[PDB]
Amino acid sequence: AVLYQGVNCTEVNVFQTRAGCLIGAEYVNNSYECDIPIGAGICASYQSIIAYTMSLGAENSVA
Amino acid sequence: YSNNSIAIPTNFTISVTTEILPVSMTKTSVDCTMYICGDSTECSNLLLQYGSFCTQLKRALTGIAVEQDKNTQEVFAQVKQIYKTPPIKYFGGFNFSQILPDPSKPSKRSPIEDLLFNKVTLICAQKFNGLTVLPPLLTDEMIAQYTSALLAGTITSGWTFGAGPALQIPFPMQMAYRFNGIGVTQNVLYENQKLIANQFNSAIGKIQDSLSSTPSALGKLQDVVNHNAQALNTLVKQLSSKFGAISSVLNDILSRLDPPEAEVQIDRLITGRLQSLQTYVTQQLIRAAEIRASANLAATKMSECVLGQSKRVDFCGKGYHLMSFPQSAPHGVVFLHVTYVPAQEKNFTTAPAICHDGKAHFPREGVFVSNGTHWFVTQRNFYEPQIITTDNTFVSGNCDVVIGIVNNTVYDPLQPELDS
Amino acid sequence: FNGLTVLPPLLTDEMIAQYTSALLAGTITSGWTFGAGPALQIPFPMQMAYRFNGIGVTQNVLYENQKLIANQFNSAIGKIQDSLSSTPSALGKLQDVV
Amino acid sequence: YSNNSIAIPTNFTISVTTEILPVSMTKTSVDCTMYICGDSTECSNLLLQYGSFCTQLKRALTGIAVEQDKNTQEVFAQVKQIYKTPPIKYFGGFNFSQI
Amino acid sequence: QSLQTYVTQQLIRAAEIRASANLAATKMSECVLGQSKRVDFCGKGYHLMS
Ligand SMILES: *[C@@H]1O[C@H](CO)[C@@H](O[C@@H]2O[C@H](CO)[C@@H](O)[C@H](O)[C@H]2NC(C)=O)[C@H](O)[C@H]1NC(C)=O
Ligand SMILES: *[C@@H]1O[C@H](CO)[C@@H](O[C@@H]2O[C@H](CO)[C@@H](O)[C@H](O)[C@H]2NC(C)=O)[C@H](O)[C@H]1NC(C)=O
Ligand SMILES: *[C@@H]1O[C@H](CO)[C@@H](O[C@@H]2O[C@H](CO)[C@@H](O)[C@H](O)[C@H]2NC(C)=O)[C@H](O)[C@H]1NC(C)=O
Ligand SMILES: *[C@@H]1O[C@H](CO)[C@@H](O[C@@H]2O[C@H](CO)[C@@H](O)[C@H](O)[C@H]2NC(C)=O)[C@H](O)[C@H]1NC(C)=O
Ligand SMILES: *[C@@H]1O[C@H](CO)[C@@H](O[C@@H]2O[C@H](CO)[C@@H](O)[C@H](O)[C@H]2NC(C)=O)[C@H](O)[C@H]1NC(C)=O
Ligand SMILES: *[C@@H]1O[C@H](CO)[C@@H](O[C@@H]2O[C@H](CO)[C@@H](O)[C@H](O)[C@H]2NC(C)=O)[C@H](O)[C@H]1NC(C)=O
Ligand SMILES: *[C@@H]1O[C@H](CO)[C@@H](O[C@@H]2O[C@H](CO)[C@@H](O)[C@H](O)[C@H]2NC(C)=O)[C@H](O)[C@H]1NC(C)=O
Ligand SMILES: *[C@@H]1O[C@H](CO)[C@@H](O)[C@H](O)[C@H]1NC(C)=O
Ligand SMILES: *[C@@H]1O[C@H](CO)[C@@H](O)[C@H](O)[C@H]1NC(C)=O
Repeated sequence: AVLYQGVNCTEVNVFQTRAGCLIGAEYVNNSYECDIPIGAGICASYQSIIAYTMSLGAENSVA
Repeated sequence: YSNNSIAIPTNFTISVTTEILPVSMTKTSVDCTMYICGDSTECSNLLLQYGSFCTQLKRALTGIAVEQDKNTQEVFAQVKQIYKTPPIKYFGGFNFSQILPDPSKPSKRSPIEDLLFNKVTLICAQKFNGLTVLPPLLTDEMIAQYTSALLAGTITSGWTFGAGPALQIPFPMQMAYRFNGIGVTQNVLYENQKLIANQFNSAIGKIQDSLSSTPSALGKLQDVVNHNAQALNTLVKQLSSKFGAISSVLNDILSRLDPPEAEVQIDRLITGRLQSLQTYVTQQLIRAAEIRASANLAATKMSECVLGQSKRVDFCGKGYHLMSFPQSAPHGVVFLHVTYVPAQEKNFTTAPAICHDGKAHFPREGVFVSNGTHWFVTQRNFYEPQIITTDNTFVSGNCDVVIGIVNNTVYDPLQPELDS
Repeated sequence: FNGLTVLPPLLTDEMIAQYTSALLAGTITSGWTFGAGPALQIPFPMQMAYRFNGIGVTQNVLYENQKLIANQFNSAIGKIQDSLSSTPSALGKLQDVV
Repeated sequence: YSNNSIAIPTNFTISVTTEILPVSMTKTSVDCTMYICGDSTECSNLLLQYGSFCTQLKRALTGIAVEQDKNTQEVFAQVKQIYKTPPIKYFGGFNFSQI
Repeated sequence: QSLQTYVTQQLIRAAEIRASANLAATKMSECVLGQSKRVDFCGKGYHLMS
């Protein structure tokens, strides 16, 4: 996948992130651990190549 | 100073102080060819002669960029489970609204965090010449979430969540544990709970007001921002220097002269800009090393003062440490240290041991004091007179070895029991 | 000669010595209390007993052997000056800086 | 090392040791033009073409100079009360004349 | 170039001295203003004072 840094996606599977324009990866609403950091909370991984928002950790409500 | 006199406190004060620590600087990246030469191709061919300088600069900047993210992750991401505070915000009178997240704000930040965010504060020119800034891996919302998780964990479970599974504990009992930590018995807190809670709330309010009313409190983070911006501005401004050539713009030299002398002019420009880039890289490396040291200190402080109670003097605030709270700030962290300070001391007359029936009695955990006619045993950090019995004193030897022994009677708690 | 100057320090040696003397007086007269709040006086043998308890030894050990401990401390304080004076490499770091 | 045996100390020794730590170095300042060119005007005119190198050097040296004072203040200035020893220098047999 | 070399050397030595000064400040805070339980931080043996 190719990331054009600091470029709006209209000046070049197309995704628009705060870091830049991402080509070749599909955005997924699911959250996982960060595998390949991209930036601005966005990480990419191979499962095709997917891009997602990293999960801080497992939720736990202490009683 | 004297040699049979002691001073014992009779009251206390809960004090909250602030500590600001930078963590990470701005991640930056450079383009050697575009900065040095630009759109010209002859300049690139001439620059290719100098070797692998641009590769070295790019590698160093990449190393610094990844180190910044490593620093932030080390400082904040210390708990892999995020905790949530219970819906009913009652903790036995302690009132944490000024540090808990505010649902009303869209950013979900505490009022103190919001104040810190607001109190810390040409780009196209830097961007257009081959200099770029990279966004941080962790957004501000994630940092706030991490801090909220840490604070909820330290509120609901004490220090137990830092060394294993989180075990719940009522907040007054946790305060009693932390009071026992510094040598004060639990009954003091269990009898002055209301006063302690009122003092804590007043201290928190004063912290917010003091942070709001002083502009120089956050000098370190502002210094970091100013240093980065000024270094970038100087690097940009270096492009306008002639450096011994005839013109500071490459296009005019290319379109005005013949190649045999244009090569000399571009040689001068190339060497000048290479020197500027090397100087910038070296300064960035040194500043990155200093910031890494600060980040390691911040991580140690978070591990020791927040996730537990520290016995080290002045490490987690002035006075006897009680606990701490973390808050996020642009490019750094702010610690609120809650500590215990004695006050309202009083004179007393003291002796090292008590002689009774030819036996010397020494205190178990306290100290012998005298109000002028009678002798008592008290704690060292709080005045609480008690009758001298065999429970709080132990016997060792006779009365002649020690210096300064004082006659007195030692009550026997079993004496009325067997007598009756 | 050539445009280089050395600037005087903000703290003169006398005021640094004054700071050290203040610290010594505080730690002698009030133990560790003065560092965590108001200074509370305490007889020195009692402070020694407190510091002996701090390491896991009861107070009677200090109280019954006060003269011996005082003599040992005085002997060590006497020895340290000769140790510093008789060895030229003891002060290597500061001289290295200079 | 044994099976059911220990060694218990029976007597003690008070030990005093030294530790030397540098705190601050010498604050120094430089003049870029005077050092590089002296009183020559042509050399200064040529030096003006290089830009803002001298400003960077001055800024770095000033930062070091202020950092030295910050180091000394952090190390020593830790009490805001100037305590005084009592006139009678008796502390139960302990002798502090050497310090 | 001579001046730049001198300045860079001064910067590195200043960083070293700053680290040493921070260590000295920590030692003064912990060993002098109180009793330290850390091993070999304030001298060989069981710490009494400084
Ligand atoms: C101790 O008892 C409490 C009940 O008050 C338990 O809390 C509940 O635990 C279950 C099991 O995971 C959760 O589904 C509930 O949501 C919890 N209640 C609340 C209000 O959070 C707690 O798990 C028990 N702890 C142990 C170790 O048994
Ligand atoms: C210990 O100090 C607290 C406050 O520092 C004292 O409580 C104050 O008492 C006065 C008179 O009763 C009130 O006007 C104040 O409002 C109280 N302060 C607070 C914060 O509630 C307390 O009396 C002191 N205890 C002793 C034994 O002197
Ligand atoms: C906890 O602290 C907050 C903030 O000091 C208190 O909120 C104040 O409540 C009064 C009365 O309801 C309002 O007039 C103020 O405007 C509130 N302050 C803010 C900043 O909103 C709160 O009452 C305290 N206790 C509880 C239980 O929330
Ligand atoms: C020193 O403290 C003791 C203990 O409280 C005082 O003894 C009591 O004093 C009160 C009033 O002075 C009397 O009502 C009690 O009957 C006394 N108790 C006993 C067992 O005698 C003593 O008076 C205090 N001394 C001074 C000078 O204040
Ligand atoms: C503490 O009490 C002891 C025992 O009552 C005192 O020792 C006696 O002192 C008198 C007068 O000096 C002598 O005549 C006795 O021979 C002593 N008896 C013993 C067993 O030594 C001692 O003097 C008292 N100390 C103070 C300071 O009053
Ligand atoms: C513990 O060690 C000290 C010295 O480190 C011993 O003190 C010496 O004792 C001998 C025998 O009485 C004397 O001749 C010396 O003059 C003493 N030295 C000092 C400095 O006072 C002490 O005796 C030892 N403890 C025991 C129980 O033997
Ligand atoms: C404390 O130590 C000092 C110095 O170690 C002692 O002063 C010495 O006293 C003797 C006898 O009067 C002289 O011969 C020495 O010249 C003195 N030394 C110095 C450096 O002046 C002192 O006696 C010791 N004790 C007290 C109580 O001060
Ligand atoms: C205690 O102090 C007084 C005066 O401060 C002094 O005269 C006396 O000798 C001291 N005690 C001892 C045992 O020396
Ligand atoms: C004592 O040592 C022997 C072998 O050296 C070992 O078998 C035995 O278990 C030890 N004693 C105890 C109580 O374990």
